[PDB]
Amino acid sequence: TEWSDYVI
Amino acid sequence: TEWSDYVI
Amino acid sequence: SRIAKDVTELIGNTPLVYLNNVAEGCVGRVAAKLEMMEPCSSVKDRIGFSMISDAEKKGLIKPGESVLIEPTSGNTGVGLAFTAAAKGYKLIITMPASMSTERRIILLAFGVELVLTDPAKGMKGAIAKAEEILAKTPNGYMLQQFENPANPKIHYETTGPEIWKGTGGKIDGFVSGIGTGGTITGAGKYLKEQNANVKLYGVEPVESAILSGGKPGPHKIQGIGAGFIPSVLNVDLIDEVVQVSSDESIDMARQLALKEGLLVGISSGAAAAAAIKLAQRPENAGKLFVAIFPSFGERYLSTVLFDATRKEAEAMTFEA
Amino acid sequence: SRIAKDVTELIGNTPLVYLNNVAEGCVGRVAAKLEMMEPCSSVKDRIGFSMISDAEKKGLIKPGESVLIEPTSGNTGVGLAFTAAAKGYKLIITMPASMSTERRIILLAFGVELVLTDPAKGMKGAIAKAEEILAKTPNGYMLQQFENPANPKIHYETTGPEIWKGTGGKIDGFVSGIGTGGTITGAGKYLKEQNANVKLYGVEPVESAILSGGKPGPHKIQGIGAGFIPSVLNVDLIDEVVQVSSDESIDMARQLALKEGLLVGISSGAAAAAAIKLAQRPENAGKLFVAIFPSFGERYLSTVLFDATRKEAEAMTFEA
Ligand SMILES: *Cc1c(COP(=O)(O)O)cnc(C)c1O
Ligand SMILES: *Cc1c(COP(=O)(O)O)cnc(C)c1O
Repeated sequence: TEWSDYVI
Repeated sequence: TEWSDYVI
Repeated sequence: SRIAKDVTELIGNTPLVYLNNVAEGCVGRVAAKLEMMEPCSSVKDRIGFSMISDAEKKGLIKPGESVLIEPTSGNTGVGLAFTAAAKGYKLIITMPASMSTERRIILLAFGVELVLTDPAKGMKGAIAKAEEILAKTPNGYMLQQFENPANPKIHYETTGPEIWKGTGGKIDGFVSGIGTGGTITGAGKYLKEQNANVKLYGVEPVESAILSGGKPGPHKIQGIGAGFIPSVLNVDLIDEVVQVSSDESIDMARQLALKEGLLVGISSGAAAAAAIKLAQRPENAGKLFVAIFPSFGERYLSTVLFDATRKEAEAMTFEA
Repeated sequence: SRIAKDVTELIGNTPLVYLNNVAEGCVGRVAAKLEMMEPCSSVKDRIGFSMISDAEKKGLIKPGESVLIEPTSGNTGVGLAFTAAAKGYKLIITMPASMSTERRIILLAFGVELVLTDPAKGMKGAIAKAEEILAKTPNGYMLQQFENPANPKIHYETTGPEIWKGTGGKIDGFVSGIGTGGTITGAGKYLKEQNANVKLYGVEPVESAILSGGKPGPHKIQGIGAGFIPSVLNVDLIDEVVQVSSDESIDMARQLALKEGLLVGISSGAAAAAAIKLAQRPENAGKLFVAIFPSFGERYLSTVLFDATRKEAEAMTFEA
């Protein structure tokens, strides 16, 4: 789980 | 209860 | 261009846009005055400032001294709020506890001192608590949007002119949803002075059509249908009262988003609906109608305006 | 003035406002470019249109024929959405099911075809599903905001010029939060061509400060900190990378509302915070810094930006 929870 | 639930 | 001294200099001067595919069948032409583009998404950003400003100028209030008080579970709360914040005024807002959470988060964010009232007493209870608070407060000052002349006066000074100059003076009709009446009365009066032929169409709920002999009642078109004739409203200026149902307005508001890319509040669907009906009357072929879109639809995500899409959004699961 | 043909002609030309009491201690001057005033509250309303428009012009897409596809649980979804709605394009958006309800209600309202993906796979899973859908779709067309040149090109054509002309050409620094990088890269390049002395300051999360040698990680500043260097970003144009924490940004965002009457998104608190720090550096006395406020704070009512005021709002009972 590589944090890829960005909001763009 | 006289309806006075307006949103202004 | 230049840089605004502060947020208050950003109020007004909202854009005009033509309604294209929702206006199908119109021989007339409909342009929407996007008040949803105000600093805080609604037309009240105008009177929020005006009422404050007019009191300051009349020396009735002083920042950090006076305590602004006003009963309102509507856009007036926000309008006043952001303006009180920028100017440094303590603001107290009263509203039925009923009013959904999201509507408080915003006033609080601006440092508003919120006072919820008996949800069963509606705005009547909010108004009481407000005056009760006024009585208690030493430097208290209640704005009273339905009584305050600074309400329509601002629309006569800005909104109206803006429309006149934005339409090239070619406006034939002005469609306005009536809440306090400040917009239709202020802007209306000005347009009328420019061209006596400019017709003003007021819009009210078919469920609370009091200006049409109707008895007051409950409707969902937030922003209008106060169930009584406000002091600031000048019914003599109104050329015709158009009635729209909550359903019509909601459907229109939904068409405005899907077909026009305009995410408007339900009251905007109201004016849009009325404006279009008028624009479809054969005798009005070639006429320019300017309908006011009071607020942006994102502030009403919890309301019935999105019940459909909302249930759909919660019911959807993820795809793998 | 004139009337917009449609909502798309309403994009851009956002206002500039001075930060007054939040900028206490600054010898420099800070002006905020309110992208929160875009038709749909964010800066993406710009690239939403640009990317579509550029494809149309290059003949790559046709309304009602092409199917726009893009993975994004951010403002780009809305930007594209409202623009696709107005232009008549089917839009498919992918995003982790995690993304709160409210963020779907809005895309759906515009007729967006939403596809949620495994919340555990974050945007990586959303991106997959998107390409999977692209493969399946005959006239499918993925925009790719991090790859698409139309992203920064629009900021070079509008945002940049707007700032240059709005500041009177007196801008000394341009503070921009970096998400895709299109803004800082597009607008930045232009300003630099007008005045080579204009310094560009990029802003990233201290928790995911990759442009500063940092390793990517999770932060709360929605809109930036992608955890990787986007193709559209031109790091050579960046004069300095300023880092801000989620807490700083949140506090600033909150001060902007309380003291300035500016209800901004957390990423705006980021740029505001950075811009102010820079403005406080003695050597920058007299300098004009323009920081971009990417979005309006009302779209983030559920997020951590309002946890405080939010809990307070739910915990409050009514007064009789
Ligand atoms: C205030 C308001 C109106 C009506 O405007 P008035 O100037 O009060 O007549 C309509 N819709 C909304 C959402 C409003 O807040
Ligand atoms: C896109 C976005 C940004 C950053 O802008 P870029 O042009 O992508 O660098 C910042 N904040 C929000 C809320 C955004 O949506």
